[PDB]
Amino acid sequence: MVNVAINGFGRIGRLALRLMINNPEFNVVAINDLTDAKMLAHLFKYDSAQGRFDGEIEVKEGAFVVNGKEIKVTADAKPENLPWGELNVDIVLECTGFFASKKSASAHIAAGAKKVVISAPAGNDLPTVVYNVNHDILKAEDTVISGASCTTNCLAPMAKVLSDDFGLTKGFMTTIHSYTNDQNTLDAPHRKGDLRRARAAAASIIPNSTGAAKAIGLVIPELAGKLDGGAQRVPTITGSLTELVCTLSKKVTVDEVNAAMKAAATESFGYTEDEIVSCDIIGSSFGSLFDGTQTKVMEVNGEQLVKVAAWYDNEMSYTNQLIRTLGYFANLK
Ligand SMILES: [Mg+2]
Repeated sequence: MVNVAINGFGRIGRLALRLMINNPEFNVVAINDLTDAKMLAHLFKYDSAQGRFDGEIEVKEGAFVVNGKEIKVTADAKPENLPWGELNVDIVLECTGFFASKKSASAHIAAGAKKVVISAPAGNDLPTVVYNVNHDILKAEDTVISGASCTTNCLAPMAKVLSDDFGLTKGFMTTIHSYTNDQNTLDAPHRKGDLRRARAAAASIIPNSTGAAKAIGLVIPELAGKLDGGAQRVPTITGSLTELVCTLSKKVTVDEVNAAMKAAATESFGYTEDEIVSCDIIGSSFGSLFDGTQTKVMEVNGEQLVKVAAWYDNEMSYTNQLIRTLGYFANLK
């Protein structure tokens, strides 16, 4: 049984607890967050995207009792002051967004935790892992790692098939992506100066920069620098689609591409030919759901261009991948 601490009870941290709370292989011992515990428990109980929490949560002084399990609730802004050694913390899920580097997140290790998984891209000086693409790179001596990004966890298994089976040479991604909380509700100044995230999120198609395709080489080294792309933020609350237009080293047909994806299906990478829409991915356990109905291959004067697409719940899909990686990493001996 792995002793887990959650730093940051935002959308990822709350869904992480939903996924772990009834899993006897995990012992969530602590949640650290600066927000009032009553507000946090209310946000855990009721969720506009994922629905109501199936069980029970009680608020105590300095703790929650969730489905009969007591979890300490702390509110310390500095990780090195957190009681991880005293709680025998095996691994921290770092979800605040404020420690997205190996150096900054290593403060959890100073506090007594043995390992850390950062729920975000966190640089290139640490292992960056998409479960069931490259978690075999992890070593027992590793300390702080990155679980990559939500979009990377959708893109990577599908790009890995295109690279392995067909020798992908280059490609552009478009993620048609649910809006996020760093977009404004109504038009207003934006904290980071982004003129597009300043706009009313639910009113428009809103272009936004991405990093997942450009950073793919940390997960799939043979694709380093071979992908680029961007996002279009649209008025859905969660649920997203990653499209990829690419060139390959081999000529292919639509059904050959789809067969290769289905052959690579795992608990992390699903395959469907159902004509689903984005709400149908909400709550999915897959990190990525390949949609064979969206595959296209075109050919002009003997050269092909290929288009493919996979669904992901940018919330729950990514968190499922984080928990797979967290469990695997903590049990590596
Ligand atoms: Mg979050």
